[PDB]
Amino acid sequence: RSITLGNSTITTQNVVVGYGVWPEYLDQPTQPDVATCRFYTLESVQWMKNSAGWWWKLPDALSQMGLFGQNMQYHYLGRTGYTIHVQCNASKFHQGCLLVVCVPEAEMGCSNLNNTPEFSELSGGDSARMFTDTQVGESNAKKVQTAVWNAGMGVGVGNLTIFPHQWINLRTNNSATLVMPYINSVPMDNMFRHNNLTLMIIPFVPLNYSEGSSPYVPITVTIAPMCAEYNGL
Amino acid sequence: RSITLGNSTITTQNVVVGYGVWPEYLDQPTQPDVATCRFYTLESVQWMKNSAGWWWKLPDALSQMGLFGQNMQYHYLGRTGYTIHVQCNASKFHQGCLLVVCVPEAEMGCSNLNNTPEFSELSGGDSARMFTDTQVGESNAKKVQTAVWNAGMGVGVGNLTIFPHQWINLRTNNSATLVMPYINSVPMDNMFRHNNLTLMIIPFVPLNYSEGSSPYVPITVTIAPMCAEYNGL
Amino acid sequence: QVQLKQSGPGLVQPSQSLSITCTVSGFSLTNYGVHWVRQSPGKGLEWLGVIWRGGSTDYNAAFMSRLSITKDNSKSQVFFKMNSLQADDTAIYYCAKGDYYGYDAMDSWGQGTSVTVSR
Amino acid sequence: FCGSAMATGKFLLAYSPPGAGVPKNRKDAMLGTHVIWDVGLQSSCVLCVPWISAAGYVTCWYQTNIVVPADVQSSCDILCFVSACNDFSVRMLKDTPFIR
Amino acid sequence: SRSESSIENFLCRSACVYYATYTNNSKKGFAEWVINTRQVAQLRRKLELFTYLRFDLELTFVITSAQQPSTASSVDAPVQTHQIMYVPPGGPVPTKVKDYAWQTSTNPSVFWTEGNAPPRMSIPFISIGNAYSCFYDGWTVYGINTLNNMGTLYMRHVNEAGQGPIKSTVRIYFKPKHVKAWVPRPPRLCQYEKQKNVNFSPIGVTTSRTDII
Amino acid sequence: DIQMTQSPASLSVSVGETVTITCRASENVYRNLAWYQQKQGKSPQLLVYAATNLADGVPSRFSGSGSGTQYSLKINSLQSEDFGSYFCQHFWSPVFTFGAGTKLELK
Repeated sequence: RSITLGNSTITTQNVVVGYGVWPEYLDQPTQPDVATCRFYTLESVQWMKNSAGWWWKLPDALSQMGLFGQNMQYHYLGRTGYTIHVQCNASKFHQGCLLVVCVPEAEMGCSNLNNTPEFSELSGGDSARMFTDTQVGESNAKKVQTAVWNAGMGVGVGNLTIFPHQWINLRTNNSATLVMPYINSVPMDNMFRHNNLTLMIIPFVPLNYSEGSSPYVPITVTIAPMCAEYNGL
Repeated sequence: RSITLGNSTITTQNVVVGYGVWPEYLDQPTQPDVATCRFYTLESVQWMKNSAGWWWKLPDALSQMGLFGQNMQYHYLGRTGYTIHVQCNASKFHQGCLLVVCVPEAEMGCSNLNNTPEFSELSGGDSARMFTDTQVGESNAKKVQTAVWNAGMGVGVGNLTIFPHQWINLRTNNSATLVMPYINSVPMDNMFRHNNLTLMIIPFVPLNYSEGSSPYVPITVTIAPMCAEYNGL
Repeated sequence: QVQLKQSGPGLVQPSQSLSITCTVSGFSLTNYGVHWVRQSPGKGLEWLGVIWRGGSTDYNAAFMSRLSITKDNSKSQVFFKMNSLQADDTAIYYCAKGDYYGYDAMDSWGQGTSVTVSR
Repeated sequence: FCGSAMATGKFLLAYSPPGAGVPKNRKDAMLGTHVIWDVGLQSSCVLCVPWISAAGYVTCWYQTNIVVPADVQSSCDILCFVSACNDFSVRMLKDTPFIR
Repeated sequence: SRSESSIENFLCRSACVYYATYTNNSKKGFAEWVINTRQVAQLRRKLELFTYLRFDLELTFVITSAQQPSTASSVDAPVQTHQIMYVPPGGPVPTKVKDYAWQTSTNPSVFWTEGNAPPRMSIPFISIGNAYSCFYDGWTVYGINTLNNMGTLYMRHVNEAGQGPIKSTVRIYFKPKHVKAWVPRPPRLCQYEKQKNVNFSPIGVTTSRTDII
Repeated sequence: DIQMTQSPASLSVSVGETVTITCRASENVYRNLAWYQQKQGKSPQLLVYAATNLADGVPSRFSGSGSGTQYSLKINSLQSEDFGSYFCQHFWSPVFTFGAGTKLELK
């Protein structure tokens, strides 16, 4: 309860950790820890009745986040872990269910069959992109096929529980915390041309309420990099 | 020889230290040492035949010097020591003599008898202000009385050797190094409204050469803050 | 929250060019695309063109050589140009943002600038 | 938080240090020193700042809306106290200006 | 039985991945195949259950020939011989039949005459990174990842034709060895549209029934 | 391209009935249809997007349904502000085409 890091403080009360490993450390690299280990809280999204989903590409969502966005634009490469806290607060009179996964290497498929999706339609820096529940038309400029029942990656959406995940069921549970280590082939990769994680939130059982309750439930995502280092002089 | 600090390197071959003390350390203060202990080399001035002098106000000359100019504009107070290296390089065919002092609390006198000198005419940030050898007129806007035989402070210029000083005689000597501790009344003072040191260079015996030598001798000043700290969170 | 608005000429001589500029507030141009819809009482609503959030644009087929839409991300402005302006363009002109929850529908519309092409 | 027992939400509590400006946006108010205050978990948050004789701001921001069930009022109120954490250090007594 | 469901008993099989034809006289007959895993749709669905693989490779070519219709006058031929050149990633590439790039030194190639066992050769794990990657969310053009480039193969006859045109086929067989796999993935639902990328058209989840009960 | 045929051209109903407006497409659009309501002399307001979802400030009187090439919009109980112009518009592929339009007199 009320854990702090740097000059920030959030509070909790169950933690699911990665693929069984805690994130640890390894020219010679430099290891910054004093000014970056803090909880970057993204601005909250609203879960309405007919909502469909959200995704954030993870080492891109902190690209305009102040000092961490100055370590990225000064340094070519880098390897980080992550620690995500998702918590939505509804009353005892709301009902629904979320699925909070964290997909490594989530290559997405374009709407047009011949091209590839462009940069702005894949990754919104510190802003959520949204799934839909219809098909997206093909003769446009360039967009992502965001039908939610194929999860944007051509795979069945029920099978997404093989990735490290957590359910948020508003009847019993309230929050979900994940810890994700460094999952990559090369030991240090470029952070401007590679989004090595993707946090998805998919509401399976949609929201419902009676007339009079608040017609929206907000969702707060809080990311905090742990065990980060760069290669530079 | 070839001493380094941070990511900079200058080279030497006699050191005069302050008032007998080496500069040491003492809400709770924070102590930065990794990114600031480096040799800020000011851009060189030229010692001509009929030259008169130069002065730099010391915790003002590093105000636009990059990262140290970002620690000053983020932090109200601060206490530093200093380490100055002055070295001019002439041949064996030049002749002259400099006096390199470091005056604490050098309050200067205006040309007009009723007013006080304004901010730009006292302290040029990372640029030398110059003495003259004539009197300055009185009915102008605002200026400093910079007659060199009164040193700008109303005192006889020969008596300036009571401050920690060093002679640069081009016959034998070549360079001068000073080390100056923190000389102030309050233990931590504001650095935007107080210039607690002033480095002066006054040529007593002026330069001379025969026809054919280089008609200017350059002077390089190199400042490096040691034992600096701030008060902040 | 305050939203987009526009400003144009109002009247133009025939066989000239047309220039309206729509300026937004409350959101950035790097997340939503802006459309152009022409309300004419003789032909109903018609869709002219759009510039997506990536920067690449897409116009109608019947107005390909006449339209040129552009935007600039820093100034929060768009610029669209129409030329050769025949007498069937006596209508009112709207700019409206798209991508209402990622669904490519017009969220909120401008106040509209009515144009008339006659002398 | 002197509101209901069924209403939740979140609040930022940003303290701008002396020298920086007031934040004109939630996003750069997050990047300062701050405490994200959940309402539904605990009902009182404590923020400790230094006070000396710009000079600082203790501004507070909406993070989410106030989520409320049916037949509960949504307009809640908030009280704020003040104390002295460590020992103060005073000197040179004078007379107060709150007099005729 | 738990030994059959292992990784080694799941992927150490053979598969005809390419089938090419080339004559000798027609001055634009020589084979070419860029080594990749996304060629045949049945092996691709097995290698896409995992994200990072690391395997050796063992190739075997079944080369046969057949006599094209010639003109006349009693064509009698000696035994043919084929050359199978392997260009490592970052090498020179032939563009014609008679070029310098065949005669080079650092491109290993096998020479094989007809009537013997087929010419096996084996490639070790050749890459700069520590593992291959079946999926790559990023740029190098989106989702290419030039780091898992395994090379190219080229084939040609090395006998000049005297009185008979001869065309030949070649079937490359493909077999991973000592496979390691990391971070598993859910199996692909939709069809495969294009060879390069992961594009698709959405289909439904499961075949439907008439009622829930 | 794809043409939208909206019917009827106008209506004359009163306050407190049900009303159904359908518009048919040329081919399949996969539920990518938006409905707008316009009053007199103003910019249109979005009513229903993607053929089922209601907008933000729109009350629950409106209801849209359909799939394939036939869609429909239903208002269960009229009020004193639901008269004006109504359009349906698809966002499947450029060129996006709007409907013909309908009117409510509220006699």
